[PDB]
Amino acid sequence: QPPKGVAVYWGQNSGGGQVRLRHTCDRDAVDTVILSFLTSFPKMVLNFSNMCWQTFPDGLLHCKDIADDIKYCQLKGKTVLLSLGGASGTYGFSSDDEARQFAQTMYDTFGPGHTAERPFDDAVVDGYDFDMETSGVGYVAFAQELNRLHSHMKKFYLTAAPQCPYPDRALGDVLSSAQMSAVYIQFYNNYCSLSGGSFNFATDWKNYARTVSPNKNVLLYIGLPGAPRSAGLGYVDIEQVKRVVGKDILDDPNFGGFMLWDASSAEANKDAHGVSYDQQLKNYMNNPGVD
Repeated sequence: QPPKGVAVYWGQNSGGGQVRLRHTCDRDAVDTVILSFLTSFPKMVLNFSNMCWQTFPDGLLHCKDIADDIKYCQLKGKTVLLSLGGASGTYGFSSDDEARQFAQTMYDTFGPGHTAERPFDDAVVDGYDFDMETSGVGYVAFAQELNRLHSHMKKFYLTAAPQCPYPDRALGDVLSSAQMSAVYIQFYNNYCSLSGGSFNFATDWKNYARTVSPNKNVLLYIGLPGAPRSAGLGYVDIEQVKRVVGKDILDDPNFGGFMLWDASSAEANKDAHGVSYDQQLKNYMNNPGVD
């Protein structure tokens, strides 16, 4: 469902010099931007790091500049998702019922519905990304209800960002039980990075897409660190990416492209030609070369 190419997270400022969302959507290297994050739910807390400090009277972030940049990104043909969780998230449901209600909350707060306090006002995100790194109750009920509620929009995407070890303990049930538009696999901070010697995109995850995923058209993205500073381990130079991501992968029907943690990080990390890491990857996908 989503555009193949390069997907970047934005909001948490891995680089250090993160600027407005609009700047990222001006880059031809980028096709999908993922707002990081709704760090808590169903008691909602937003956190965009250095980019939104105003609130509504109840403490919820009110992000006028991001709202404008969402509309602007969409106008530039980019897909904009909102991501839930993150490693520093505090989140969980007490039941499937609580999970189903909160889907409605999401429809009304961030989606096409209405409510008094919308952090992005009239801007409407194209979809949600599950980035819970811990196991919890009601994830499958949550995913399904979001799909049902949002199934009348023109473009709606439900994605998740499991880590590379298969099965993913946090999100495996969602991944096996719900219709996923795309999966941004984190090949970092674990043994199955691109550098470790145990890269598992073409084994476990390809198997996932072919025999497990409810949605047979699911796009799998290779999630990479944007810079050495964006993970404990897993960062690879483009030469290393090329060695391990060959024609077999690049030409797979279920290969979506590359995810990056994150935009600020990928942009600042430049090669000797002054080309940024997101662009290197894009250039690679467009003109793989031969080997």
